[PDB]
Parts: sequence; C-alpha cells; structure tokens
Amino acid sequence: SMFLPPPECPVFEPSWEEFADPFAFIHKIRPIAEQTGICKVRPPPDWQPPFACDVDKLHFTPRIQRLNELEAQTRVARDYTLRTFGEMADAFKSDYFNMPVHMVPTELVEKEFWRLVSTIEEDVTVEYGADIASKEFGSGFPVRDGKKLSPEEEEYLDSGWNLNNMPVMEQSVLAHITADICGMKLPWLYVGMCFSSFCWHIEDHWSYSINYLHWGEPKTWYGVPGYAAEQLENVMKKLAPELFVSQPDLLHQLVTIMNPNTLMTHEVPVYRTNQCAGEFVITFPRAYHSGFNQGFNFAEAVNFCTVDWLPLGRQCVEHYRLLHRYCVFSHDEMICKMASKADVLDVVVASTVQKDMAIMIEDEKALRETVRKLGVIDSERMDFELLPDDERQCVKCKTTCFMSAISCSCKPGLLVCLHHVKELCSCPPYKYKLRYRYTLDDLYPMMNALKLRAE
Ligand SMILES: O=c1[nH]c(Oc2cnn(Cc3ccccc3)c2)nc2cnccc12
Ligand SMILES: [Mn+2]
Ligand code: NA
Ligand SMILES: [Zn+2]
Ligand SMILES: [Zn+2]
Repeated sequence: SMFLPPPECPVFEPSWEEFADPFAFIHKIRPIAEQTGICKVRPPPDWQPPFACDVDKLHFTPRIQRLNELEAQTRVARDYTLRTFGEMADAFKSDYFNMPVHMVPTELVEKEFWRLVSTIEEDVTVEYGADIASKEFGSGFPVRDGKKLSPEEEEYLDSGWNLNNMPVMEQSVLAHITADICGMKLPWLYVGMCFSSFCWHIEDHWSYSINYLHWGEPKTWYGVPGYAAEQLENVMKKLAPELFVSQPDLLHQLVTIMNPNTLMTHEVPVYRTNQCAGEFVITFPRAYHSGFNQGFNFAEAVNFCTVDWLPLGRQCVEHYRLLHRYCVFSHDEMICKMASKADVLDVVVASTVQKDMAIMIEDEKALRETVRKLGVIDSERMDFELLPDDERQCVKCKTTCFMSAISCSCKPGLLVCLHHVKELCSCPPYKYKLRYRYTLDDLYPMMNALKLRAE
C-alpha cells in the first residue's frame, strides 16, 4: 500500500569446489546475476574468517546524513570509537521503536525507512562511517606480518574472497594499473547504524563491486540490472533534474535516495535483498544500487574488473566523454600497460586485451587521419603517463589523454583530445602539434605479442 517490496535478487550457495576461485564463480553466475544487477553469495558453512579488532582503539570521524527522498547529497562533528558509535547506534534504534534491537522485524524497518524519507515533517538524522583502510582503522580481513601461523588462519590470508587480495589478484585488470587509484583499488570500510543509507549510484568506470558484511544487523539492498541503467537515469532526471547539472569535479557528484516503488511504477526492474553477517553481495557493471542498514554493522567492500568488463570499460570512458565527466584513470593506458607485460599475462586475459587493443588502434588510426585532414601537421612523441592527471585532461570533455592530444604554444600546458581539436584556441591548425604516445608502427607489434601469448 505504502511500500510494496521489490522481488528478491538471486541467492547463490556454492559448494567449496565452486567457491575455490571467486572469478570462476562470478563468471559462472554472470548470465543470471547480470539480469538483476545484484546477487547474494552465501559462502560454504565452515568458511568463517576471523574478525578481530579492538573496539576502543578503532576511531573514526562519522558522516552525518539527512533522510530525505530526492534531496541531493555529496561528501565532506564528533569522533567515535567503534564502541561509542555502537552504543549510540543501539540507543537510537532502541529509542526509535521502543524495543530491544533484535525484536525489530526487518520488514518493519524497511517500511519505516521509506515512510521516513518521504515525510517532510520527519527530520531524522543519522551518522555513518565510510573510509578506506589506512591502519587508522584497518581492514576487517586478516593481513600479513605480525604473529608460526595455523592452516585455517593462513588460509583466510590467501583466500580469493579476502577483499585485501582480490584487487591485486591475477584477473583483476585493475591490479596491473601502476597509477595511483587508491579509491578504486583499496577496500572501503562501512560502519552502519539503523537507517544509515547509500544513495543510488554505479561504480567508477562501471566496475564490479563485492561487499562483505563482517558482523552486525543486516544490510538492505536494492539493485537494478545494467541494461536498465539509462531507464533509471531517465526516470530520475524527470523527478530531480538538479542532480544532473554536471559536476565541477568527481568530489562534487550528486546522488540521492529514491523509493524503488517509484522506479517499479515506471517499469524499471528493481530487486532487493537482506544481506546478513558472513554473506557477500556482488554488483555487476553499470548496475545501479542503493540501500540502508538495519542496525549497527560493519561492512567491507572493493571494486574489481574482470576481462568480461574490458569492452564495458571502454564504453564507459566514451560515455564519460559525452558527459564531460572526469576519469579515475586512462583506460587506454591500462591496455598498453598490459600489452607491454604480454609475456607474463594469463592467456585468456591476453586474448581479451588483444581484442580491445584492436579496437583502440583502429579508432586511433581514424582519429589521426581526421586531425591530419584538419591541417595539423607537426607532431612529437609524448610520454603521457608521466604527467599528473590534472595536467592531461582534455580542456573540453575532461577525458584523460594517453594515446594522443593536440597542443598549441599559444596556451602552454593545455591539451584537447582528438575529438575536440577545434576547442583549443583560435590559431590555425598548422600552428598545432599532435602529441602522441605511440606511432601506429609501434602499436601493431605490441598487439602481436599478445597474439603470441594467447597462442
Ligand atoms: O554498504 C554500503 N555503504 C555505503 O556507505 C556510504 C554512504 N555514502 N558513501 C559515500 C561517502 C564516502 C566518504 C564520505 C562520505 C560519503 C558511502 N556506500 C556503499 C556503496 N556501494 C555499495 C555499498 C555501500
Ligand atoms: Mn557501490
Ligand atoms: Na524526511
Ligand atoms: Zn575531448
Ligand atoms: Zn593557439
């Protein structure tokens, strides 16, 4: 009547044989879970990593949250310990419902959350912990050096599902990246309380994300499959246009809370789940998700990218360009980095990188033919990867340049990508200089190495 819960997302219970490699399993369930955007993974019953940290020595600065639907939100009172936050959180929920925290039905909290964010008369604010591990504060999973060690203990250190490991693993193409992308490579830690929420969003570069709830009360999720992404965006733009006025920066991205029933009304497929302690939630590329916490809990999450994602990664950078959105990293620079490490790549990875590189080269060849016909004649090799990101973003579309860019001595330090040659200045194109990383004759042997590796 007021809230009709979306259908449940897929729940997977793999045997230990299937649970062996995360990426093999993710590839296995992909045809199913990609249709819902999110899926839940219950590990085999005896897979129980030890959570152990001092509640008094762990301290963090909490972010404050107003609970209002369609109200804009962004990033950066009090400094909590994990204990003092927990005492505040437990007290809040206890007072809100006048009940012991574990007698409050999940269905009630869900219904109450959506009633709360709708009503203007209700001005409930909550606090949330959201930060990258930094030994301040460190990961909830076990990490190396300290304690010799036992078989079970040491297993959780090397496990694929240890979220400290999955970034630097072999099929996460993000691991080969040498540029600083700390926000996209290191696990995030979320300390939640009742009604603390995360707004509708997709990951940077449309990456996967995997989320683990270490302990505490459930985390309620809502998910939308990647194919219905622009459906959702169209729906939201008509209801809250102020969120789509393009941001000055990545730190100024606008997001919001929105009732899934509103989405379902406009025929956007939405799915839900209650993630309990010791369970994984996996989000797929361009899959919109949001949710809230049922109570005091502790979650850990990290982004990652499979070889399945490479074409989508390229598509995303193109999409960013049309939106004039900033990139976290250069997609092309990543490809060329892997190509240069062809002899030590996995052979299926090398096969997939070759395919994306083939597209990159052909697109680059066409672009350079176009700018040559515009009158750009002078050219000079340039090692784009040496420049800081802010020193190699296109003046027009803000894309991070790597393969090529146009410069002119009129405006030192400034660059445009080959799509925006007419956007640099008023000088004639013969005054311009084409700055390139590789000649086409350099690129084909690079791709050829990948071909040999893939045998
Ligand atoms: O469980 C999750 N919790 C969560 O917490 C939140 C809420 N806002 N933010 C974003 C944020 C980061 C840093 C400071 C302030 C805000 C993170 N954000 C998430 C994003 N994706 C998937 C799952 C989650
Ligand atoms: Mn997310
Ligand atoms: Na409200
Ligand atoms: Zn551009
Ligand atoms: Zn000029």
